[PDB]
Amino acid sequence: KLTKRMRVIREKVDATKQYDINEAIALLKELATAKFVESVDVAVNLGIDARKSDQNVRGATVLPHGTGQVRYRNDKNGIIHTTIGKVDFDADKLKENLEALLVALKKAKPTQAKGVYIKKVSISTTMGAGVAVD
Amino acid sequence: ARIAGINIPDHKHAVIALTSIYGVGKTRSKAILAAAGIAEDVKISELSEGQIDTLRDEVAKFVVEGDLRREISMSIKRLMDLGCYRGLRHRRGLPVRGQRTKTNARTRKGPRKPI
RNA sequence: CGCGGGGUGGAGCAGCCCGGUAGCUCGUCGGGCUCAUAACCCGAAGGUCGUCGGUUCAAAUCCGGCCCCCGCAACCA
RNA sequence: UGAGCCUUGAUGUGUAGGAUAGGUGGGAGGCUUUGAAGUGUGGACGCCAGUCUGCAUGGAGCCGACCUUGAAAUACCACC
Repeated sequence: KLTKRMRVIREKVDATKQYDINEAIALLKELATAKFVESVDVAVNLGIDARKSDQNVRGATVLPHGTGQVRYRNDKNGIIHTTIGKVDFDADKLKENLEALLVALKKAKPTQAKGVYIKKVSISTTMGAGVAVD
Repeated sequence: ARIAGINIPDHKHAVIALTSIYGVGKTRSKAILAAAGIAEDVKISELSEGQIDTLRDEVAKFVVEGDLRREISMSIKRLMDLGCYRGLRHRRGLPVRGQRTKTNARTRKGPRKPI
């Protein structure tokens, strides 16, 4: 069923367990496997669900590294799927980019929000697997 | 196609297109084509919008379109101001010729209305 | 005060979850069938759903605010 | 035997459109004799439609950035 490309991707990423940013971004840079330059795809699930109307968030962020001005809006399943920048960008810079997005997200959090704000934070590339961030 | 009148006649049999034009009946259509001389039995070839130029001037002798409507409006407003029985039927949406109102006056009064 | 339920045609009740533009029951009015009445049958009208916002291509439907009613629990200036 | 929940596949049919357009993002490359649409064929969602699926045939082509369309390829990666 799975092709050799997909089985080697799941051999490279063991997503059943969580990872810290330094290891996660190293995996992302080694996950960069395509003819064309890929773009980082964010995979962050929020405990808060935009299913409550007042808990919706609209925000903006300017990134010095760039992608550099990005916008974001929560969907109904309460998930965040943005792009911090291109994959060839250095890991340490990419780690600062995602960190600034996360700090803006904490400002975006409403008081009405109940339970964990950020349920899980994960990273993936165009065809890459999801690596959890700690 | 277009004519001197504001409304535009359809491209089809010339007599039928004129019947459709407001103010000009089928018989009046035949009156001006008798003067114009344009019959449908002539060569269909060489037919153009330029040809109706003669139609523009001859129809203008007959009040049609807006001119007739203005006449209809002045005739009915006079009826209303006169205070005559004819005007009153116009005001109440009732038969204006003496037709029975008890039954069969739907076209004048309108849809059936519950008691 | 906390939690749960309800308000939709004159009335009553669905539809709600799982958004797809709203029905039924009974009544009303008109006709039919019958010697007549009921039953029955046909047609018609009636609210866009307690209200107000948000969301969305779109809300009775989903999430809040408010009003009223109800159930249970809570209440040592 | 119920619930939470891990994983695997399966499963979405308001509609102009080709069709069985659930929400979002990266996103013109995925795929490929080691078998492209499709066939036989066995079932599934079954709304009886699009797909998937034990094996074989086909011998390489598929999704199209064309249209339609709030909304696009639903090609490619995750969750609900």
